[PDB]
Amino acid sequence: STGSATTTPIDSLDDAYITPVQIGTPAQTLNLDFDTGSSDLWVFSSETTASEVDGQTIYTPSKSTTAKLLSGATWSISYGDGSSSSGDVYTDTVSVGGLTVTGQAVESAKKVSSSFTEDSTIDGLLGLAFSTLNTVSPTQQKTFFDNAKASLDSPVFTADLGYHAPGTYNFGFIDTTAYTGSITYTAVSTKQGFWEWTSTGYAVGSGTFKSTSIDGIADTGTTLLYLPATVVSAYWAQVSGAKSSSSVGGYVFPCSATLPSFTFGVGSARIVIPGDYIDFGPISTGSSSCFGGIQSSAGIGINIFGDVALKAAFVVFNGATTPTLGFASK
Ligand SMILES: NCc1ccc(C(F)(F)F)cc1
Ligand SMILES: NCc1ccc(C(F)(F)F)cc1
Repeated sequence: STGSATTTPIDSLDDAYITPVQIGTPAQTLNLDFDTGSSDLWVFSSETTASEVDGQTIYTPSKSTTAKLLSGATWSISYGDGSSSSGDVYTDTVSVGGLTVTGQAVESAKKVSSSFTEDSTIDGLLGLAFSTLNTVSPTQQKTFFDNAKASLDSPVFTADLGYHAPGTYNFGFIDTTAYTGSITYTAVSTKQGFWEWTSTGYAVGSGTFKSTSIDGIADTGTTLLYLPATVVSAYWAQVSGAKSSSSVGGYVFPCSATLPSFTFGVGSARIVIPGDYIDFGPISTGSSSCFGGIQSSAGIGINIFGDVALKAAFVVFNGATTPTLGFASK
């Protein structure tokens, strides 16, 4: 079997991407943020603290004939940006673009942090990292991808994120019409539960390619590109007026500047991020200082190939027994 669903940016900056997901019987359609950096499927629900819901669509397990409370199970998660949420667990039928999984753990949020409440367009998250990161206690639960793996034609899913445009998540097959050239596959380490790979280097604009190993994670749930300080300083040194701002919390640049592209290495292949992808607009309404899409990972502890990098490529998440990551130009 296979599945295919359209993913849509939530705003004009591509801050996140939402994908419609059917939960329950009859179907309750929620727009979820597909997050390859986490492994919990959690949703706003009828159980969420009422003051913490502001425009989201909520899952109502009491109206689903297939919903079963997972007795005694709780969950609590904290994301690298300080966001958090917690609640209890149900099992229910979950379908993505025609691909159906019965008995999927659907984690009902009782408490959500402020950043989720203020994001009215995101009804929840669908984690696509490895199941070892799932926070359900005392019985860890599998991800949607892990539960569907056996019935998929091929144990893969692909991410084709659009630049200011809709994109596609595909489960079970590689669309050979969606990319140009060949797919370059690179080895993945699962030791931390992430889609963790090693980039072979980088280049700034038309500059010389620097062969150097950059260890990082493919994370659709992270907006920006987070790279080591040496690399990020080398990029922003090529933008006139660019500087690191402690008050803003990152590199900013004059909104009138033109940004160079950024190239990162996948094996012997190259993925080029257009400079326009690195522009995230004014730091405040009316400001002439603009926020950069490439930031330092020094404070994070891990390099993150977020949406800024991934939307420049066709990306294959190969969940075979030896998992691999595939990158193609598009
Ligand atoms: N997109 C989920 C996510 C968020 C943060 C991190 C961090 F900060 F731990 F790297 C990993 C994954
Ligand atoms: N990396 C996972 C993640 C995704 C979105 C959000 C937001 F935007 F809702 F705050 C937080 C954390």
